[PDB]
Amino acid sequence: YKHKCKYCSKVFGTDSSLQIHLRSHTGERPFVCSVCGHRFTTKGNLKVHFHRH
Amino acid sequence: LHDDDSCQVIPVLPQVMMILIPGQTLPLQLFHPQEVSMVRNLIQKDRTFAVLAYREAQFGTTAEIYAYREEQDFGIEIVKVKAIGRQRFKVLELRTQSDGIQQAKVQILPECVLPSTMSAVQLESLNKCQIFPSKPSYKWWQKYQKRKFHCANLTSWPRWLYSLYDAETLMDRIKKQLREWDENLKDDSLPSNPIDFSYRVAACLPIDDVLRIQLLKIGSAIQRLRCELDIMNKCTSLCCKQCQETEITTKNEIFSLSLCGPMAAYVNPHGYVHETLTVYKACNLNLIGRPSTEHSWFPGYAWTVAQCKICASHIGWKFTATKKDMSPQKFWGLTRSALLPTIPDTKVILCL
Amino acid sequence: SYNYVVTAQKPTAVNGCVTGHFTSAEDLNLLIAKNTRLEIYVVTAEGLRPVKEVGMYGKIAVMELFRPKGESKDLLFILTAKYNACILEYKQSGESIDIITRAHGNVQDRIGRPSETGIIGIIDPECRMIGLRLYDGLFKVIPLDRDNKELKAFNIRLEELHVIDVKFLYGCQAPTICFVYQDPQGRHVKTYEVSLREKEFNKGPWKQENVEAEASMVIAVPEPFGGAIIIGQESITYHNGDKYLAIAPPIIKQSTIVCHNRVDPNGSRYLLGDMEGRLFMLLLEKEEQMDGTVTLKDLRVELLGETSIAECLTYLDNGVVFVGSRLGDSQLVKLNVDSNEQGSYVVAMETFTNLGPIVDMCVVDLERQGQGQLVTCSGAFKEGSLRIIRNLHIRTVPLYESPRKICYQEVSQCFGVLSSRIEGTTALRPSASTQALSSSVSSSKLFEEVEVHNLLIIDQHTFEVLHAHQFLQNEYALSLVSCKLGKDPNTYFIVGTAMVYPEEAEPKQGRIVVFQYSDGKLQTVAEKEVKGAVYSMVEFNGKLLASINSTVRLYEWTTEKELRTECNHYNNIMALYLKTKGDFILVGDLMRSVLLLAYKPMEGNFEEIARDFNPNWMSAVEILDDDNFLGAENAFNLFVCQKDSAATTDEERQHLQEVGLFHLGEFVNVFCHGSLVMPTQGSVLFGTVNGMIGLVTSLSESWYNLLLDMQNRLNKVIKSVGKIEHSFWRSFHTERKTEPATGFIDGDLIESFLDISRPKMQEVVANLQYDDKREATADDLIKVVEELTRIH
Ligand SMILES: O=C1CC[C@H](N2Cc3c(OCc4ccc(CN5CCOCC5)cc4)cccc3C2=O)C(=O)N1
Ligand SMILES: [Zn+2]
Ligand SMILES: [Zn+2]
Ligand SMILES: [Zn+2]
Repeated sequence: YKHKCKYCSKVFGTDSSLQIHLRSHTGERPFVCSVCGHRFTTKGNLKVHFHRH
Repeated sequence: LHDDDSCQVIPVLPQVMMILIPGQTLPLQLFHPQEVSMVRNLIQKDRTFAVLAYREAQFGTTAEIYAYREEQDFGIEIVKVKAIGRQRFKVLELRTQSDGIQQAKVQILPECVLPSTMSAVQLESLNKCQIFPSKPSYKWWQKYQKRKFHCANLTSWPRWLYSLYDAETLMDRIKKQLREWDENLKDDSLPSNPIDFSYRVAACLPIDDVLRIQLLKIGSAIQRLRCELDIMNKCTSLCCKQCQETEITTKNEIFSLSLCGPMAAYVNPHGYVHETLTVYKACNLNLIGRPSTEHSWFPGYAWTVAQCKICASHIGWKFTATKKDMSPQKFWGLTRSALLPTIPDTKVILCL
Repeated sequence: SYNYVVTAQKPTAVNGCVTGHFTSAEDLNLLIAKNTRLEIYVVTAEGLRPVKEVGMYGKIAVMELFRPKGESKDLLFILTAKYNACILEYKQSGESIDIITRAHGNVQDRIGRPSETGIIGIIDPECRMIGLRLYDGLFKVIPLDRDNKELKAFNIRLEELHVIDVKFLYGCQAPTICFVYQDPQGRHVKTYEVSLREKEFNKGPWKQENVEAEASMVIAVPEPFGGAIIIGQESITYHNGDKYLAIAPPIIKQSTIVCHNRVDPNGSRYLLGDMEGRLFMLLLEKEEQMDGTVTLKDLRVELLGETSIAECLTYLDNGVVFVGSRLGDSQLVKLNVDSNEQGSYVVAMETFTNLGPIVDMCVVDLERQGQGQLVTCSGAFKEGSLRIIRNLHIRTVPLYESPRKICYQEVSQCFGVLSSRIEGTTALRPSASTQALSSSVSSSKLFEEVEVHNLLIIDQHTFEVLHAHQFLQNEYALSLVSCKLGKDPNTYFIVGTAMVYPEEAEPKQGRIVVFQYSDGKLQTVAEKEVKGAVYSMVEFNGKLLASINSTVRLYEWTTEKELRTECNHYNNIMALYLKTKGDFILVGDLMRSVLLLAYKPMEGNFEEIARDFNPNWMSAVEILDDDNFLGAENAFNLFVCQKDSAATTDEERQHLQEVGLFHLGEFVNVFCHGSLVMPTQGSVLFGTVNGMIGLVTSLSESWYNLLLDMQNRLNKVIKSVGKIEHSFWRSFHTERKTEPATGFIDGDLIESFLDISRPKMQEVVANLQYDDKREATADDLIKVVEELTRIH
């Protein structure tokens, strides 16, 4: 479904519910791999490591 | 329960990439409506869907749903479902339908039930002595081999050969090394049926995917036992599946922190299952980040992402202790999909 | 492939012996079961006189005589291993002797697990039912009323699923069965009453819990006393209601009693045979009371003497007993009132040669006349012997130990025989190894009952053991080969061994020893250590092929008289069977995995040509030609597979297609190319466990289609004992499968064409087609079967 958090890949029902959670990823490495817990600097870096699973 | 060699059209989950052993538990967590409604309709029917064996699949196993839970959190309906493998099969035709799901025309394979080797050579005057008093030792086995295989003097092979094909003797030899990986289980826990026993060890060994397929396609259960025992005796070193040659850990490091054996299936905060093998020492691993206790599969321990030193692929997590009164204060949790059983060099080949 | 199998020698082992009045009420008969055959003799004062021998389309599993009320003579019930039930009556009209079938059926249930203690078949003393124990937890009852001609039956659930032995009790009000069973608590004896009207089980008169740990036999005592005698390893006990007696004689502890027979119709005397040939007499000492009753006072066991390792015992008359043996020769023995000079009351009368079990054989041209002679390793333990079979004239060379492998070395005019003897350890008896003219023991340093293996050098003329070479301690000799190697002009004896230790399951070390017999001793011309068991060896064009566990390896003979590894080929199956033809190499394991390897002479390595994995217990294998391969598998079946003729894909060429399936009815232990004689191509002899020697020859497609037609036509004019059909008998059989036969022709049924009436010979040749395409006159087919009777 849509309304998916770009950092942890959790899907929410409404875009409203997306934003209220978006500021739990406070930090320099907010992108987390939903498979192993690897944290990354940018979204593209998380994508490359994700597609190596 | 389908008939042997019969045909069935069984639905398939398009996001289930896994080799399923009969009897092995398959944990699922579905978000999509087509996947969710398909689970519910199986419950009010046969609860049987197909888990294909790999994207070209040739064999596979049917899965029966034995658990179902519903969570309506964050406006998204979460459906978690546990299944158990049942019957092996060979795929005849794969046909994708309207939604993301697909149907599979499928032929059920039969579980080859073979009699004893001496079922044909035993003399009827000694048939009355074929039942032995049950096991109360290593001299009891020297009598079991002598008594059960006495009629080998009527064939061209000795008794010690028929033991290597004796189902009951091979399970005990596998039980020995399995207990070295777990200080619990005891003589029970593992099933007594050789067919059920072989499928449990198939799902218990830390073996890669192409080795799991070979155990599925092995016909007789006696052959499945010999090949399994061959893997434990020869493949003593576990290397990184990616770079093939980087040895992560060996066989003597395996132990059981969780009572459910040295390799239980755990779920991560996003539904991904991880058949995690717990070992004491590990090699050629880089720690990523600092320890964390969030969603730890072992209470009292903190996990840290561990990656291969050479190929930089994910191998598992290192678990350190958050308390002093806990032993071991450190251990490694290596996921299965990252390891590759390797025969250390001196050409050794797995034998059926 | 189109193949043709004919019996060259009928099974010789004895698996059953009952006495009674089958031919006439006055006559005393002895009925002997030889696997697929049934011999009927009339017991005379002189000895035994043959009356009629018939064959069956099944392996006789239970053979018992009985006489229901209102019947002239005794009737014969026979059940085959394929569950063909039949009641048979003897009938003679002057000289036409025929075994008529009074009733027949198939008692096989689709469900049920075949019991661990085998098929048991018992009959009520008053003949009102037939009790069968085929599956665990079930008991099939066949009412013995003369309206059950199809042998309809019903089952009764058995809460005791591990039954050891069961018998019908004598002198009981209702039909009572008495059996011994085992459960987690121990071994117990329990009795049930059968109601042929309620079709269920009623409470039995008595039961005794905690019987002997290894109680194995139930002997029903006749109505003078009733009850049952339970015999195990340590005890002989008598039970009846609340009457108990028990003895533990030290004279029956060295072995286990495995067979019994009643001597007097009152159950006062019993004969007991053990696993080693001993013969005991179980006497029930009775005490005569004053009110007309006779009580049972004590049980007494005395050792009578030694016979052949007895599978079945039966007392005849005038102290004459028939000892039916599977391992060795069956015999008629005479018992005396007084012991002889060595304390034995048993003296031999007649001996019937038993070729089984044939564990190895070889075709030899002894008299150079191109005739062909079969020399086999037969017997087990003290019954071991060599048998020289001719055209059949059988010579017997006893060895008093177990012979395993044989090979003939013509240059030495001698036979090389592998053997094992059962034993600081001392021999139990003088054996061929202990009585050799010269004796050597091996030295290497490279590496209760115990096995001692020896290579015996046996003269081709006198058959005296010239030399006995004792192998290493804990060494198990597996292979033996006689061949010339490389450039060496000497012919050698090659032996492949394995180091077996009760602690290690799989062998990790073995030897390949090169022997030479030049003067009167054996010289060890170098050896080679291998890291596994040398299961098989074959000469491969001046080189030595060998199996080491899962490894096939080609060895070369250097000028230093040593073995040097040339090339290896590692298999994923245990290289157990090894047969070669030219540069082709056939490999097989115990689980019917067939592997074809080709040695590439220009590359100096092996190549895998084809493969076929069908999990089943294989016992022997052999190469028919460069494409077709024959083997033996469970249960008592034969099979042929071939390299696929459709040479389209590389995939398809690596698959061996199954082309022949056949229920031989015998357990083949060895295949051997050769013939006993001076149309068809190929000649493969095979020896079996029951002592049967058979032929395997390949037919053209033109003949095969003809003999298959004559098969279905000769099966319509031949009466089968029990009304069993050849199609059912010859169909590939295992507990999981039932599939008709293919690619095989039963020569025995074809040869029965020369022995049928001419009015019936025309019945089968009518509407026949012979591709010489005209019709087949009755005389064209005696010509084809006359030529097919010449292969053996
Ligand atoms: O033993 C082990 C080894 C490591 C393994 N972990 C931890 C982990 C994460 O760990 C950080 C984290 C954990 C839990 C959360 C909670 N959320 C849930 C989703 O919605 C938002 C809130 C968030 C972040 C984050 C992503 C993946 C994994 C992963 O596979 C594991 O589970 N147990
Ligand atoms: Zn998020
Ligand atoms: Zn990751
Ligand atoms: Zn790596």
